[PDB]
Amino acid sequence: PFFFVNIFVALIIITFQEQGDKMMEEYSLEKNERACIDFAISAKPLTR
Amino acid sequence: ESARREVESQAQQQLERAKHKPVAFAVRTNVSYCGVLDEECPVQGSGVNFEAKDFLHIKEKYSNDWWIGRLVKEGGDIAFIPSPQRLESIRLKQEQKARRSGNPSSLSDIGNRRSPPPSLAKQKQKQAEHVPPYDVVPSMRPVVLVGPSLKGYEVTDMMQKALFDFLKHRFDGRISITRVTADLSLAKRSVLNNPGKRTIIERSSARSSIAEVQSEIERIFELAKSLQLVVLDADTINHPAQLAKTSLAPIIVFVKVSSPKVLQRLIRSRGKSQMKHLTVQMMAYDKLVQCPPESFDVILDENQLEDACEHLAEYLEVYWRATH
Amino acid sequence: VWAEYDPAAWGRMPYLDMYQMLRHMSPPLGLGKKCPARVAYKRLLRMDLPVADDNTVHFNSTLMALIRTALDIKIAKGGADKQQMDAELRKEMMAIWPNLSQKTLDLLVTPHKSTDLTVGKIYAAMMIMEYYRQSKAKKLQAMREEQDR
Amino acid sequence: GYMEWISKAEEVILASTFFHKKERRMRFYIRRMVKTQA
Amino acid sequence: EEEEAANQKLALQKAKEVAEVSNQKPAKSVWEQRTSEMRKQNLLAS
Repeated sequence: PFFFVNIFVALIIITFQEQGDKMMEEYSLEKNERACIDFAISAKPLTR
Repeated sequence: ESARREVESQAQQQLERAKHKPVAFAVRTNVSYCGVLDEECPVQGSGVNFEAKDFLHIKEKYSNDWWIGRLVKEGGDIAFIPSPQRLESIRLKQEQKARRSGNPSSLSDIGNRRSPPPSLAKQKQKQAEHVPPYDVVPSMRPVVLVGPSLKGYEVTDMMQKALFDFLKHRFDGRISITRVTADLSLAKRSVLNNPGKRTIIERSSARSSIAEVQSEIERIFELAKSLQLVVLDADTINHPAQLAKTSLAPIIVFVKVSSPKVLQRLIRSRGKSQMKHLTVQMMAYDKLVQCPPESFDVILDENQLEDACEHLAEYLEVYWRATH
Repeated sequence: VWAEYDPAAWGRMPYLDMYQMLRHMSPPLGLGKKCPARVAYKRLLRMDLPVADDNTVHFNSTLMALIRTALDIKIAKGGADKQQMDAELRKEMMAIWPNLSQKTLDLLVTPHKSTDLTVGKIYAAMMIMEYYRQSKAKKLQAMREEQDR
Repeated sequence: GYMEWISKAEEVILASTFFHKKERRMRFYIRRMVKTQA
Repeated sequence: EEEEAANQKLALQKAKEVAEVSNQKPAKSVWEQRTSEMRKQNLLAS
């Protein structure tokens, strides 16, 4: 209950495959930069 | 002219009938010269474009200027090699195309000091060393494999005997094994005409070990002429430069551990006996590593027995295809 | 914060208020209220935002370079490499966002004209003038301390 | 890997327990058997 | 990776003696991708 159960939870966590994306491997950086520039895409100033 | 064509056909006929005859002996080159670009060859279009550090195998007799030789490359055809006197003649032709070769410089000094060429401008001088263009080497290379640290001890001796076993078993009937119990690093050729020719002279070198070492050199030559490859179990030489300038010029095999951290524990696996000599065992290891890899012929840098076993197997397999 | 400075929040702010802005903000995106002036100008020099004719800077264009300078995205150290990397970045976004309008791409990735007056150029000049003024001030002091003997 | 190297090299050269030479060869032969896949 | 690198490096050095006669990778997990990114970012500080 304590050790082996936590082994299963750890093994699935460590080896969880990324959800699809079809493996383009044409883009260079990705990582945090992919999401950060996307925020710059849809950025709307707050309106009073 | 009919004379040149007649000797062209006679040489071609001689080459054809000598294609299946035994090899006489081999020579050593130290200059990058091509024998296909020289117009003085008896047959044009069948020269040899061989660089330095190369093997040539001469079989038959032509003249005092040219010889019929073959390359140790695979597929190499029968070509013509210049004689040592011919190379000396063509060596003199190398620096004659220059503006000046002797003492009189051409620094805006024309018609003032004619300076006819004395004996200094010929090959008579510069005889302090006078390395010959050709050296006598065994037909096929003796196999000298150097231990990772130092031969004569348990850990090193275990390294070669395993390889000694495989070369004897897999290649039985075509490989001869010989052990050089005595020294082999005293192979000199330009020391004296005959140091210690007789054992009754009671000279310093006559009663020394040089006489037996000198006699061991030609035994390796004898094993080479009978077409079987030979190895050397020399227990004294531990560095490439120790047996590199000699007339043997053999194939050097390296067995090494990847890291000294592995070697020290491998030495520990033998027992307390090697702990006394462990200190001298380590300085003898890193010295060989500091030697450039290009000095060695083949490198066994890996770990497993079987893959290292096949590494030397295919290498001399090239050497057997190459010289056949 | 950006909407707070401009209550109307049209999307354009004077370049002068940017220097006051980045100090209020915390690092890494901001500079911090304790940031030295010289370090602040050094980041602005790498940020390289063009300035509009009304002396204002766009919200989206400013946001990109602050992301650009903080994550070191395709940042060359200078020269023609800047144009090559910007063109490579433009292609990647078009490959990732095919529906991105060209005006938005030119608004986010500004095409660099040599005539354009950038924020970096403005801060480069004042630092040079400050350095020249300080160098002249030191020279006048130098020729004075050496003359009192 | 090198520990495996010397083991076969020691195997070749070697080819009360000390008193009986037939015991020394016998322990040599049984040593072969244990590593067999069977 | 080491046995692959040692394999290619050996067969190239082996090919020198032979000169006279004459990639597979499974997709990395989310844990490994982020871990590699965090390694570079922390090593960037130096």
